[PDB]
Amino acid sequence: MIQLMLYSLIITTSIIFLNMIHPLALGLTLLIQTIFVCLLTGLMTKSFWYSYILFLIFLGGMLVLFIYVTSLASNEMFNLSMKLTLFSSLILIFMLILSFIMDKTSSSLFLMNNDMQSIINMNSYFMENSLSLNKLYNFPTNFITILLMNYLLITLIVIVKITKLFK
Amino acid sequence: MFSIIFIALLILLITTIVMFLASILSKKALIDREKSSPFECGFDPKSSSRLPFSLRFFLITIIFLIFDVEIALILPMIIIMKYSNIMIWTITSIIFILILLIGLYHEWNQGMLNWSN
Amino acid sequence: VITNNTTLPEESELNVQELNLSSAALRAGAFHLGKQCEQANNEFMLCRQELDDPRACLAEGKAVTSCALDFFRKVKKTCHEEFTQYATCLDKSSGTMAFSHCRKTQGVFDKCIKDN
Amino acid sequence: MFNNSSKILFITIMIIGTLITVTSNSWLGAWMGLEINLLSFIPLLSDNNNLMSTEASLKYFLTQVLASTVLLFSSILLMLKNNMNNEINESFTSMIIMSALLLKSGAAPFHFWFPNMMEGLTWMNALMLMTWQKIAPLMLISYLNIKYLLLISVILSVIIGAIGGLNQTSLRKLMAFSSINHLGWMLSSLMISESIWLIYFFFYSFLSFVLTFMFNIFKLFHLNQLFSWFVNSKILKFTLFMNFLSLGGLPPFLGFLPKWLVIQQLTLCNQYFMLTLMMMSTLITLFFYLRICYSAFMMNYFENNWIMKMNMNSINYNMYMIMTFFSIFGLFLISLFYFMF
Amino acid sequence: MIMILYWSLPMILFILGLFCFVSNRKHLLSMLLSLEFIVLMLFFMLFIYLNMLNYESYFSMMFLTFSVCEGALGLSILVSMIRTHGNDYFQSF
Amino acid sequence: SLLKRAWNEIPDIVGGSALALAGIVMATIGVANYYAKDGDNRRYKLGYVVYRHDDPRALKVRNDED
Amino acid sequence: MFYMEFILSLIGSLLLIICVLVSVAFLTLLERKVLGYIQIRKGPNKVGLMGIPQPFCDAIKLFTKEQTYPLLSNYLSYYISPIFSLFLSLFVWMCMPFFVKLYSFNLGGLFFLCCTSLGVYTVMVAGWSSNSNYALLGGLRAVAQTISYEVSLALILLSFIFLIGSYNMIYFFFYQVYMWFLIILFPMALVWVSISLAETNRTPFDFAEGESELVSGFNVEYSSGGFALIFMAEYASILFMSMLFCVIFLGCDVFNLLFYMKLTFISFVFIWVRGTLPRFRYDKLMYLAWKCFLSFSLNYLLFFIGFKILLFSLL
Amino acid sequence: MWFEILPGAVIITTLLSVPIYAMYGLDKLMIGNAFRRNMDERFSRVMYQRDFRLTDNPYKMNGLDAIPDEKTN
Amino acid sequence: SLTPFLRLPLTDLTGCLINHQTYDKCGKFEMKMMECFEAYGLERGKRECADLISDFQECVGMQKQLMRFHAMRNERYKQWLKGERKGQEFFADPPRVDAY
Repeated sequence: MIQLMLYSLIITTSIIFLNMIHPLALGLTLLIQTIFVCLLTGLMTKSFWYSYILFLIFLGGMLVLFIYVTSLASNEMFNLSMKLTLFSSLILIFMLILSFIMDKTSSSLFLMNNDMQSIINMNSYFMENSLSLNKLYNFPTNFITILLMNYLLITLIVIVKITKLFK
Repeated sequence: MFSIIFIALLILLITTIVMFLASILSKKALIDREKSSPFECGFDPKSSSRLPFSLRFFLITIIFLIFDVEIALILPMIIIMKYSNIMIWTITSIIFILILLIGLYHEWNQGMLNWSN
Repeated sequence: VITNNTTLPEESELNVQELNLSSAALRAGAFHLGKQCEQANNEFMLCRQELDDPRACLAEGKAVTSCALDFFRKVKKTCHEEFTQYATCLDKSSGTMAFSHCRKTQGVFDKCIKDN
Repeated sequence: MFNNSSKILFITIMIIGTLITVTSNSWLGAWMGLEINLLSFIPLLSDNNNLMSTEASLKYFLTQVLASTVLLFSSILLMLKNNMNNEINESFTSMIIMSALLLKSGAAPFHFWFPNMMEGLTWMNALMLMTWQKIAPLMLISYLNIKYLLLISVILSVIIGAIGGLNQTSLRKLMAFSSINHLGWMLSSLMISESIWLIYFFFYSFLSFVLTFMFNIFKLFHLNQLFSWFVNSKILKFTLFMNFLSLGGLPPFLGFLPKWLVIQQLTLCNQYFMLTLMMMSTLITLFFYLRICYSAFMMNYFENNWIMKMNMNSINYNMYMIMTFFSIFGLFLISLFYFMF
Repeated sequence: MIMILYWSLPMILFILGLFCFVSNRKHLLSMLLSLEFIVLMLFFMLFIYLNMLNYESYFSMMFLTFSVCEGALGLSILVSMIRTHGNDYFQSF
Repeated sequence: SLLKRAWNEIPDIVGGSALALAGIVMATIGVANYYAKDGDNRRYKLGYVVYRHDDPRALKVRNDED
Repeated sequence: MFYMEFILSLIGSLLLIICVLVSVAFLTLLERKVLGYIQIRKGPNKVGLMGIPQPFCDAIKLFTKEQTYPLLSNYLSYYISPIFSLFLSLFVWMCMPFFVKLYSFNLGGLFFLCCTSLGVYTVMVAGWSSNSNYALLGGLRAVAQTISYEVSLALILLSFIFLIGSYNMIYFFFYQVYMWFLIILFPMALVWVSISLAETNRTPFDFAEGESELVSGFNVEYSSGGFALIFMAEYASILFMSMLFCVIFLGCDVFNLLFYMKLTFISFVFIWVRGTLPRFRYDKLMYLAWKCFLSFSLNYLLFFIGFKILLFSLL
Repeated sequence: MWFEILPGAVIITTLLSVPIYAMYGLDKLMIGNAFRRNMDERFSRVMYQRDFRLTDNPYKMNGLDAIPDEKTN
Repeated sequence: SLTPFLRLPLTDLTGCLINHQTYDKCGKFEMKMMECFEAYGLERGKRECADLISDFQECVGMQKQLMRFHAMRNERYKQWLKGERKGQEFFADPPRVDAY
């Protein structure tokens, strides 16, 4: 089933992550991890709003730095090993068959997706992000957003102070 | 979602099958020492050719991240505008954009893209 | 959370008739049903709003479903073809079930109600 | 505010970030403030003019970042399994939060980064890390209430904190070891009470502030430099250097006033054994300070020849030796302090 | 056990991240990438908690905004460091 | 001088800037118009709002048309 | 019933995939013909009957052509990027709006931002796999172009998003039910053409693949089958943007042939630019991205936010 | 002459017109209606549950005849 | 919530940072608690909020309730493993989807 399969894929990729040493191979590994984690948090959330968000910030923009500066390339390309792939396939499958075996429900989270809320709940019949993101802007908990944007402004003042060492 | 997930898996599988198929459809040739060299307009490639990483492109992409995150902050304004208190939503959003402009215009007078190098 | 000391209703108390109607069925007869029976609903889910314990609201809930049942039995007797057509539009016409695509049938169904 | 105008900016952002922590209501808010501190401080520490500054930067960042990572993580666990910021009791949920904070402030077993730092840091940059980058993690340690971990920290907060100081010849590393020992006193003091801890840190801030602020003035970086630093009379060479003994807090130097306060309240808690150990090590702290003061107690040494005059900033020198004079005759102000009751 | 069935996977990944953070790597890039994986896991623990909470959910942005800044600072000091020494290689340390 | 100088150098920014000033002014006009009608006893309410008779909200419910 | 729902959802996805692929492969001819008449040429009219099967002919050539794989061990990594790019260019379609429910896909605008973002990784790793400084410069220039424009692309979206009052794309139809939306946001249309043109890397913003400056940019070290996939991926991209231009500005009338007339005209317009404009410089484009578009988008954001506040005031 | 271009554009616009009419035809034939009930909102979903549970096929809507025929009293 | 020592004007940003109470069933329990914490401080209150902390924790934490289920279903499986439950009896009837 999707949820625990997604655990399994994250476990397998994590084992891949701790083995790989080529920087691209690691950075590639992060990329897959991010899709998986976005999928997983989405499932247990009220909706996928935050998943789309952190996708485009974390992965879409910010992993570009990591791959780009890790374009050192090692001066040479991968020597891919079909063995860790086969073990990855092998470990995936019997984890997957166990996933078919494991208890259908109890092996699932308990969080309350929009569907898993009760019918009577008059609040749930609004736009899915309306009531969640309300107090990010409504007082008196919105000034912290102002702190975020100025933090980012200051972050740029810092980057031009570190990235401007005589060139 | 998983309807989307399955469709993407199906497409990707069909995609790799097509490229896998073309890999057998295309005739093979005995490999050649020179057929597998980097293309440098027909004159021998130099030493490793790994480009220098002393440059600005990370700096531009860092500007991307700052504005990319700031974009994240302002995305939800569409929905909350019907619910949030109007003063706070009004002023709060307005100062976001205002600070952005002032950062931009202050930064033009800085002119940071017109680097000496 | 519930325990054997707690109080619950009787099976018979719960066993009352329900609508069995489709989405298009209800959403078609919505408006002319809303004003006929709103006191039922109003006091019904008012007590639900203020007080959440459903054990007491069972009586008024039975009233609500009965009142709606009564209206549609009147619809069944009086205007069948008009109402059914309006229902058939309201679903066949769109996957969002919006009133803004078969108002002509909505008008004629209103005519029949105006006559009855 | 060392060279550029941006020094003022990052200091300001740093202050706000750390002030968030001390005023933070929930662990998450405190974590938020801590990271803002992490931002604001790296550029000051990572001067672009030299090299050594930059290496200190990776180590500081690469350490603090992990500290914040673990801190927030352990916060979630505590504030999951207890579903409340103030757990009913201190369990394994909470020791990790201290271990985060202890590393962040550079406490006993988690200190090795801290000496390696000093090589890179210049004086006031070091100073600023010495004083202010230890407030927030300590004030949080206040909220955490695991006796035994603090106790092991206090035990080991002087042993290494003094034994290493015996060995160092670079003033940068000595200040590191000097503070780790003093940090031993704060940690014990915070296990006892907070008002006294507040006082003791302040006097430590004052004392460390004046100390390194003259070392910045004359740019004395090595014991040889201290022996060689020209002074017209070789008397103010000695009057100024009393403060090196105010480090040990020997009664007529005003460092005694805080150490007395901590000792009084600590023994009132009846942890007599702990006092003995810290106070045994205090002598080793004062030991290498005399090792420093061989330069000035005796007079008229052998000196270099080329120097004829010695000069320094008006502002720094004018501020500096007002702070010194207080370090000389501070006690008689016994009345002026009313925060001990 | 609640944690063993629910908060276990986040633990196992988080610890594995730290060990890779203290392993042996030619340069520090593998380290930065290691802590970056940890951030994703850090987000994972954070979100499942914020999901316990009806609307406190929005705190994701606060954590995300801060976390990316750490990475940017991380790349900042590294890239300036290659430029200084012509390399930021652990042999230089 | 500066007036034509900018309007000759950076026409898009001048045009954009005039747009921004236009928007904020009418935005303030929007807020003012909003609170002329008190803007909070809104005509149409999300969910199913009900009030017992005499409730201060009930005393306030708009009896208008839309 | 329920499984009726799922079966159809998969049929529609599959059916759309074959159509969009065959369309773009067949569309390539329309570029070759149309550009042929912009220039005073006659364009392909040789094969088949009036060069109709020209693009099928092209595919047969490529798949027959061998795969001159680069240096020994790169086989996979060089064979990955074309897959991972054509995949995005297709799968981005599934969010496109229908009245006839294909999906209930909300946050469609976000998903647009995400897919349009992921193009950077494909091009960059493609150049990296190639391992040829020509290919590498192309990737970097390609990366910089795409990444820079996304900033403006996001804020531009928000203007429309506010003007429609949700992230669900479908509401573009309801709000355009009376009068088209180009005639309201004319300057945005020109900017949006440029943004879309930058994303698909066509000219005047042709730095990524380009010619006469880089041999083919990242594409230079690509053999047949990989090249065919990249080339198809780009044209699936150029069509999709043409669709998005149509659904935003020009009616969103999915169940009206005139919408498909509009698709062709816009995709034609892309070519109409291809044969007219010259190319930009690196720096001049970055000025145009940050110093011109970002300012532009922010003003309209601050303009329309007030307008909708005033609109909300009125009702 | 310019009909030369029409073959292409006519073909492309035709191919892109297909899928919707494919969706419509397959729906109105193979479900009973041309439109699949959109499920973006909580209320639409629960109504979909209500329909899907009253009969296996929501699209096989139950008219007013589903009401009990009569009550004796 | 752990008490900021200084309580300066910049507790005013993060104190209401993220609140349990609003639109939460547990929020009612939070108020039942947090009033007492205000009454008895943070140390005597932590002593004398036995029921308040128990239920407040239980509502959000779901520890007691959820673990009751886990043992409850394990025990169903355990009898199946002993063979008491066969292909039919192994599960109960399905709640009507329109419930809960």
